[PDB]
Amino acid sequence: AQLVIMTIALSLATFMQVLDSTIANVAIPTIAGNLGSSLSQGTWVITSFGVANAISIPLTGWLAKRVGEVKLFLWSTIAFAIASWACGVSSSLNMLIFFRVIQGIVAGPLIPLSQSLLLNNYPPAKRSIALALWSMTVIVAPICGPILGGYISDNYHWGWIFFINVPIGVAVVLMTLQTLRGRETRTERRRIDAVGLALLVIGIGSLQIMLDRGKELDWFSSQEIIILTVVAVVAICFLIVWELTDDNPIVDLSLFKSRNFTIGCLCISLAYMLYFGAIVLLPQLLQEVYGYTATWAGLASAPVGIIPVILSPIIGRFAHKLDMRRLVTFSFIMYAVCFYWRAYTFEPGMDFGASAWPQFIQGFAVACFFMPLTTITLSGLPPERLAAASSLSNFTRTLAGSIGTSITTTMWTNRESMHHAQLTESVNPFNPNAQAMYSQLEGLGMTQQQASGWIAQQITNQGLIISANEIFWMSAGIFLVLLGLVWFAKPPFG
Amino acid sequence: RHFEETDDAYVAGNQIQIMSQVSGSVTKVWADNTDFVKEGDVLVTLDPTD
Amino acid sequence: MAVVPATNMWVDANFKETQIANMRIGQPVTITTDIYGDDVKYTGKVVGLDMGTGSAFSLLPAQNATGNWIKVVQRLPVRIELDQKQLEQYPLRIGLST
Amino acid sequence: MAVVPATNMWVDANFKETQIANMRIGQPVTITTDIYGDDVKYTGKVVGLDMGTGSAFSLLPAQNATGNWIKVVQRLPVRIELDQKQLEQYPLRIGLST
Amino acid sequence: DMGTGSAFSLLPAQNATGNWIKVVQRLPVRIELDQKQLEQYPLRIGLST
Amino acid sequence: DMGTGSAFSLLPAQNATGNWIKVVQRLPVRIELDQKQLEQYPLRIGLST
Amino acid sequence: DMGTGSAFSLLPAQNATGNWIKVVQRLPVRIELDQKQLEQYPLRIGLST
Amino acid sequence: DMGTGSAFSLLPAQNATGNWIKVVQRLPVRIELDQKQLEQYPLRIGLST
Repeated sequence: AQLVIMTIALSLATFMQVLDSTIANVAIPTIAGNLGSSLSQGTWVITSFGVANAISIPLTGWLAKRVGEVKLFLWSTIAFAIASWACGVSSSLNMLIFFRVIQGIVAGPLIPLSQSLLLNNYPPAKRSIALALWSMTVIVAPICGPILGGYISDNYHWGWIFFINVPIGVAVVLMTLQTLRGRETRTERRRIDAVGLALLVIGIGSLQIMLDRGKELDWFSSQEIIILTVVAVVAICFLIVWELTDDNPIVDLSLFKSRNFTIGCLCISLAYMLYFGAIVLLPQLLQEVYGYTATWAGLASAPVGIIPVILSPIIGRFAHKLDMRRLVTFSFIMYAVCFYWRAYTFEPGMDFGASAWPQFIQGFAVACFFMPLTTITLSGLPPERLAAASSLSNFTRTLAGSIGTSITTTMWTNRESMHHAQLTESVNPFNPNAQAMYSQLEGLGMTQQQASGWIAQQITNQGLIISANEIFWMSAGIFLVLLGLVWFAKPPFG
Repeated sequence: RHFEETDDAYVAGNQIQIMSQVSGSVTKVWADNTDFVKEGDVLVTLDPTD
Repeated sequence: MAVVPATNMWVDANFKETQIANMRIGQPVTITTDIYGDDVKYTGKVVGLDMGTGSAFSLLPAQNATGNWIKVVQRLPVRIELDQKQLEQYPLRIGLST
Repeated sequence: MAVVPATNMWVDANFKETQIANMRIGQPVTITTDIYGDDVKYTGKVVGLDMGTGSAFSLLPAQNATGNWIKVVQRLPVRIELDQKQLEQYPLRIGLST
Repeated sequence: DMGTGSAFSLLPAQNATGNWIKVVQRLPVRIELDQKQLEQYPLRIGLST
Repeated sequence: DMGTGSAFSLLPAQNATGNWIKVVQRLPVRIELDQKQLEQYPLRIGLST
Repeated sequence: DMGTGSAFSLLPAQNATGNWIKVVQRLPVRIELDQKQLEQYPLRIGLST
Repeated sequence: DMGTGSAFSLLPAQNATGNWIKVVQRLPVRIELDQKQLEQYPLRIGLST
């Protein structure tokens, strides 16, 4: 059948972007080293893509209304394949940044355009099934990425991270051409608004730069961050004022007039903020405070996909007899349970299993959060506008993810510093079981200064674990309050 | 308010690390953990050969 | 080895700098423990406050040199003396929370 | 080198401070070890309770330092004694869990 | 051996952050080797097997 | 003072390690308090101002 | 060299800790560099190659 | 200098571990200054440049 092949193709189209997003952050250390640059210098390889993608995502609908959805999809896929190949064969950090910028600008129309095509092409008899299948690919790729990324980083020369996308793009283009022939989309020509584009570019770029660079510059203690935040806020304010008054919609804000859309967008954005701000810490915690490797660290998040890979069809099959709101509430409760589980069970000598059961539990929470909330988000809208709504949803979700990461990292480091301060106090003279430690250390031949450094390192590790567990507790508590918001949405679902 | 509270309290006491005034080798040990010993009681004994 | 007399025990209460003010010597105190729960109370008095915050005599930097500086509210210990007629019937042990 | 006798051995319990209010010297106790499963039940007796929890004898004592969002409960090791007739039949080793 | 790995550690496992979770313990066993075969295929200290 | 806190710390900072992130430095400065008002309002060592 | 880096270290890595995960082991190997060419291109201690 | 910093460090660097990752090394260089300029704008140990 053509439907199944099309489903596979669009799943791959939305899978490649997530794979590329997740793999680079894992591979950044070795890539930075091989090109004679530092971690701060190399981390620009991620901020550039972030800014480019952030700009590209909101603009999907404008190009959709003119170029044509199918043509845009095909052209974007081929261009992304070419850009990934170019990045893979780079030979300098600057050239890598350039090609990453191009790739990010190109890749914007993948996820929302793919979702819109899948939603429209499938007959309404199986809309729920199509949406259920789509949510899987966004829930499995983030874990399918880091394992392979680590294996490639530690075994073969980098560049094969950006080569795997070439065959995926080739298969996607071949299948899309062979399956979507004749299912064209109506187009329309309209005037171009310049102020809207300029304002969007400036504001969103400034916001992304501020979020991605705030940490190293100690946020508001650097004038650069201050000017960036000022320009960002001013640009966003003026743009928002303008768009509601603009005749030609560079961004279609009329969708916010629907109560369901507002509530769904807010809920998904905030829940995603919490999720993505939480999961980011675990890899770093394992690699730095426990000695894990990248491949082992990624392997600790495998048990999340065990549950969704099963329940996703079952939820899709039975969607006819469920009040989706109750699924969202259950998922929020399940996310609180998992984070409280992590909070009261992390210990310096915890085995691999101590950080694998909680993700097995989180599988349920992730499984029943994307499909229902996205079904509510796009409820009752006409078939033609599904593209713009998807673009808005994705833009908000990505913003939430970036914000969550930015807040969580700073909280982690600062609370680690506080705990370090509160701990190093006990290490003084006038204290038994403190000179004994020095005696045992000097027994092994360490100097006095080396022993002091070793004690300081141990205090640092303990502080990181305590600070990391303080963040999980806060996240779960915050979840407990976000529970009830999903009930404000009316039931026109369909 | 008229009161001040804190949960950062911990009971405290005295402790003495028994140490010998001379060097030598041990031949007896008169007490183990959780044993009541009175002042002036022998706790350890050494070889008196040297 | 060690010998731990079980007769004269006190409590070290760590208060923030915000609370240290308004505390004088001899003021009444009430201490409740966790092993005995709320079924038993203790009476005591302030003996005095310490002329140091613990970080005074530390042998290591309070924070790392590489990292930035973050403000942390300090704590200052206070000596509190318990009544000895309650210990003999409801004895304590070193390091219990209260 | 270290010589380790295999004749007399005991067990350190590490109970929570919130569950030692009712223990006494000589109360019976039963122990099952994870090396012999659930089919070899030892029997013992409570020799006594220690003074100093577990934080009091450590360089980095976990405590309810001001600013902590999660409260903590201390533990206090208590000492058990094993019947040697059983022990000789099923030898144990130091560090095994029960 | 007459003790697990943690019992006979070099430095004490530093005091946990306030949580404690049960984990399985491991006990060393001393396995001899046939010398006549080492000379054909030598080993070195620290190789996994 | 004639040196930064990091330079004259009880534990030196090692800047030639590749994993180096720039951070603004700090220099201690000594301030002389008046003793007449100290009697009225005593201060302890370690308090913050 | 007759011994892995994990062993032969200041603190020999302690297995049997109940939180053990397998990682590859690396054994140092010594290489003599032509001395007639060092004089034309001097090297330093700790330079990666 | 004759060492890349990581070689000459308080705590020796361990590279035969298994969790090793490649990072750029750094090599200190000695720079002189004109003393007359320092006469009117003095410096202190640890100031960045």
